[PDB]
Amino acid sequence: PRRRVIGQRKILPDPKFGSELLAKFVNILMVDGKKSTAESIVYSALETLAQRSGKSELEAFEVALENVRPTVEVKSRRVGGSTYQVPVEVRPVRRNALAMRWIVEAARKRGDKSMALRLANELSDAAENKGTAVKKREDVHRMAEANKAFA
Amino acid sequence: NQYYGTGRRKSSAARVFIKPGNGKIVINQRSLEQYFGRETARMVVRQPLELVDMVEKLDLYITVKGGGISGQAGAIRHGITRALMEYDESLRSELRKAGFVTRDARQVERKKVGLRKARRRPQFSKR
Amino acid sequence: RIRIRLKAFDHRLIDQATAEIVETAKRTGAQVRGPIPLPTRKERFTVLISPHVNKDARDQYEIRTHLRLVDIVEPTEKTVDALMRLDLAAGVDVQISL
Amino acid sequence: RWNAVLKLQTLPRDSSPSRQRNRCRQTGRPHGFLRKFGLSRIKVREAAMRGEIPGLKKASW
Amino acid sequence: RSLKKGPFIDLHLLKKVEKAVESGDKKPLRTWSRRSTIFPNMIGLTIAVHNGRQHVPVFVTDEMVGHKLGEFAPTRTYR
Amino acid sequence: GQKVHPNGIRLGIVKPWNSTWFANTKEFADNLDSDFKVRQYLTKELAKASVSRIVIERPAKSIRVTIHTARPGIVIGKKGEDVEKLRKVVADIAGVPAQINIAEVRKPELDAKLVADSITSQLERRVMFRRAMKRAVQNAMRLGAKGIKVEVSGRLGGAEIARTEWYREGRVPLHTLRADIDYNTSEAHTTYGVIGVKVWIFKGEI
RNA sequence: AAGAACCUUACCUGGUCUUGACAUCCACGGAAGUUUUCAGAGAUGAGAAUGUGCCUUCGGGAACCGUGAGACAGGUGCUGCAUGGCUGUCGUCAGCUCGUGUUGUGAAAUGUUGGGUUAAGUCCCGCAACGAGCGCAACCCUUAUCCUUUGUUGCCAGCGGUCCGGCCGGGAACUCAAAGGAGACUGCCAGUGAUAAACUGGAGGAAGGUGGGGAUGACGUCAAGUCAUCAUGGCCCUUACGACCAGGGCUACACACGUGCUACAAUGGCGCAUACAAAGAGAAGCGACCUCGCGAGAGCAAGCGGACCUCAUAAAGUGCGUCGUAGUCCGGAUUGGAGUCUGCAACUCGACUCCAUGAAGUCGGAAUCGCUAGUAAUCGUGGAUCAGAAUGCCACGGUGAAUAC
Ligand SMILES: [Mg+2]
Ligand SMILES: [Mg+2]
Ligand SMILES: [Mg+2]
Ligand SMILES: [Mg+2]
Ligand SMILES: [Mg+2]
Ligand SMILES: [Mg+2]
Ligand SMILES: [Mg+2]
Ligand SMILES: [Mg+2]
Ligand SMILES: [Mg+2]
Ligand SMILES: [Mg+2]
Ligand SMILES: [Mg+2]
Ligand SMILES: [Mg+2]
Ligand SMILES: [Mg+2]
Ligand SMILES: [Mg+2]
Ligand SMILES: [Mg+2]
Ligand SMILES: [Mg+2]
Ligand SMILES: [Mg+2]
Ligand SMILES: [Mg+2]
Ligand SMILES: [Mg+2]
Ligand SMILES: [Mg+2]
Ligand SMILES: [Mg+2]
Ligand SMILES: [Mg+2]
Ligand SMILES: [Mg+2]
Ligand SMILES: [Mg+2]
Ligand SMILES: [Mg+2]
Repeated sequence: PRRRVIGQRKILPDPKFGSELLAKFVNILMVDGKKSTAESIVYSALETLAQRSGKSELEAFEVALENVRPTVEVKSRRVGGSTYQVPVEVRPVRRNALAMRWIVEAARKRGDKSMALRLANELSDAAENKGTAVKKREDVHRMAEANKAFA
Repeated sequence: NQYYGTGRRKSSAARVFIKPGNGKIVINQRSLEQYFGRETARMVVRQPLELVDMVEKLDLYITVKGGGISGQAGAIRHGITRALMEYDESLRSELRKAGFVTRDARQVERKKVGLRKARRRPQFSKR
Repeated sequence: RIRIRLKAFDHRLIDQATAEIVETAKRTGAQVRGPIPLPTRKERFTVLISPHVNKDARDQYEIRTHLRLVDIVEPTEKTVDALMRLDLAAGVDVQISL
Repeated sequence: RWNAVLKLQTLPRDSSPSRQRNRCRQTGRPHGFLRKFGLSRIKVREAAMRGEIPGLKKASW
Repeated sequence: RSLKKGPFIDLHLLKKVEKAVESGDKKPLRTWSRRSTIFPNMIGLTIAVHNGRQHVPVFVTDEMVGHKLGEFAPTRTYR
Repeated sequence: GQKVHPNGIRLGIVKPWNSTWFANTKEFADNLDSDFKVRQYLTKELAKASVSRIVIERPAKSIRVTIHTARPGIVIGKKGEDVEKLRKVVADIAGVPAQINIAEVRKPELDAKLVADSITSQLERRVMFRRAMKRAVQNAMRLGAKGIKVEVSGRLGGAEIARTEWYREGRVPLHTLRADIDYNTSEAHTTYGVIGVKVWIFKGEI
């Protein structure tokens, strides 16, 4: 907005696992307003990732999200002239949501078998740092530190 | 003894009859687990009788009509929340912090003239 | 036994008609269950407003048909037949049936 | 068919409901008509706003 | 093909079929009724069908069974 | 006008309907037609009596009309002779037995329908609109109105181009549903065309 | 335009009429109406019939029909730049004004500006102004909690007989239905603030800050739209720009644009099983069940002018199996054959069904659109117009987000 402060309530924690981040991930991954399909797909991918990596269930995806989160983002700014890519500081929640969106879109663009396996593959290659989410992730880091004096 | 709670959410009226004993949940003269509980309100119906006490402490008999999956889920949750008068209202102090006592007044907004659903305004050409 | 239904458009006129009916029925006899609310019909209309083009300009109207039901199982007939024909029903629709 | 019974169409084809248009009663408009009040959009509103039609009120549900 | 389970034929047109058959083909008969159905009772006959301004003659054949009288009357005019 | 009609937006608040008859969809349209026809006939014959409003109700299988006027003498005259003919003719047109009643409304200048007609009558007799309308205003307030508003539109004074002129005095809250506003219009047929008159009268807040 | 196959319908071509299709004054004749026949596309002319009744002052009227004269009737003909009425937009933005008073020779100014605050010309303080009006809020409807009355055609907590179905004794607790009330008002506290307005937070509370939504549209602008809804000034036609009928046309088609529906698929398609809703209509109407048909449908045909009966077994959803990434079991246009059904009439030109064929389309350039919470997104149901017609309009519910630094 422009005058009134806003803030959204907190979605319910993810069923059984109780992961608020996982509940937010199903929100982002949701399509056409169908939580059942999103929940089934996320659980299938989560168990596949856990059994493939030999890691636990809760933090197996936490590692990938930690390793695919950025630090600064370029904001199109033009005070006197044309557009300047001015990098800025990323808020905590904004960083988390941006990494989550990156993972979801990276899984979207794949074609391996189906969402259940594509999400697991994205998580694995994000843990390893050889995926496409990470490939897009390093771009902001390389484009940072361009124009500081401007604001 | 018997204890009653109404429960409502999106034109989904429930009826919850809590009582002592160590029985199971019964919704619409039938088991919730038989009625697809693992995804239908998997952990919505059994919210209020988790935080304050254990599930296997009070028998009950629920029956809800009108609404949908989440409609029945929220209606039964609200009814159970307002159906825990086992000992005074000391538990409502804790349930207030969790926010389960208040219902969800949010409802489907009517369809306006000149719009498609409620706020989808038909696109116009040129300006 | 004898069930009576009254229809009108106003909510208080039907209330006073039902009050008159029940008062006369209890005076002349007994066994009155009182009026029953029952659903109320909402006849909804919408009409274009401008005499030419201007499709968006519309007006919404609604008619509230209120309905009341009261039944009596009085044994004696000389009370019900006397109750009939003496009441104007506050000038709204009313029907007699068994 | 059964014999020449169908051919008995010597009627002026006016009694058939298809011939009647069911226009308005005060002025007469082919369009903007409703069965309930028997008038047409425009006229109806005049009566409703002037308070002639019983039980008609603005809808604000 | 469609339209119930039986054909339809006009009566003031059905008055001409019997005369045409009894007296043989004499000349195409000018008419307006674009409703009658080519019934076998017409091989070897010519009929003039109205289109609005002029009555176009048309000769009936053996393979016009499921085709109506007005069918062979082009009302759309093109460059 | 772009303003919602005061006599239509308060029907369920402080403005009783002019028709209080019930009927199913089978004969609703026929009842409407009969009411409109009887009103149109009656208002032409009773033009001199200056009828304010005509209410129609359905007694037990019959038609009952009540007409409120400020000159009951014309419609009543000697005994009920002048109402007997009106009753029989309205019964003829309605197809059912009829009963017509006369109501007296004193202080006619406080009535909207009536104030307008005055104006229109005057205009039709080539009177200066400005003053026709100013008297209306004064008259009313003298009588006690908490407010009055008058408007006239058309080819005022036979001008080549139409113009709208209004006078507002006192308090006329049109957005307050609690208040009762007696609103009415009226037309004139002058040699230059049709002139519209529109009067609001604010009597009380409830 | 909330329903162009006839009509609708004015427009085109043909065939007809001239006091007329319709109102009214006059004369003569004739009950109305019901049945058929000749010609003709029909309108239409041209015959035979049947009928010849109420009031009836016995020279006729009232209901109605045919013929004739003249006043007339008629016009969807022109002018929205003569108009009434009605409507769109700036814009539900907060502004627009009037009394006295004062200032200026005057047009005018003031107030209505300033310091704070608010969604607000909302409120407080100051002030050469003091008051008021239209407008904002508030009165209205709907929705979210509770209470009183009432308890069937609705409901079943405690009990009973229970083909163990709320179905039958009964009861009315409860859902629910509809009448009347309570409640939310910055009200109680803390802090900030010129101590005021107000702001931030907390408690309580179902609902905290005009709670959500609707109705409500100021003075005026656009010679904005409508002479076609209707009315109406002026002009024009009146042996035709009036009236009747058949057919045709409004549905054309080398192109362009607007608004939508269905798709490009695996968050899917198909088969089996199987869940959970609200709001409406119904008498030339809704049309159970049963029988026939692979089908649209047909026969029988109860019930229902309605919490009873019917339309009417909501789809998404979830439980199993198949397809495994392709122009495909995706996709459905086009087209051929065969059918169902409304209607005097489906050919110009209707809807639906069965069999067969299976184009384009694998996310879309410049550019551009809607949406901040039950919102968007997506999934079903109903209603008006209407004999027969929706992807349009109006309206109800299920699932249900992301982001606002
Ligand atoms: Mg539109
Ligand atoms: Mg919806
Ligand atoms: Mg029709
Ligand atoms: Mg006319
Ligand atoms: Mg036509
Ligand atoms: Mg204009
Ligand atoms: Mg001076
Ligand atoms: Mg100002
Ligand atoms: Mg000023
Ligand atoms: Mg200020
Ligand atoms: Mg103010
Ligand atoms: Mg029992
Ligand atoms: Mg609070
Ligand atoms: Mg308001
Ligand atoms: Mg408006
Ligand atoms: Mg113009
Ligand atoms: Mg124009
Ligand atoms: Mg024609
Ligand atoms: Mg067209
Ligand atoms: Mg398929
Ligand atoms: Mg229907
Ligand atoms: Mg109903
Ligand atoms: Mg096929
Ligand atoms: Mg493909
Ligand atoms: Mg239809």
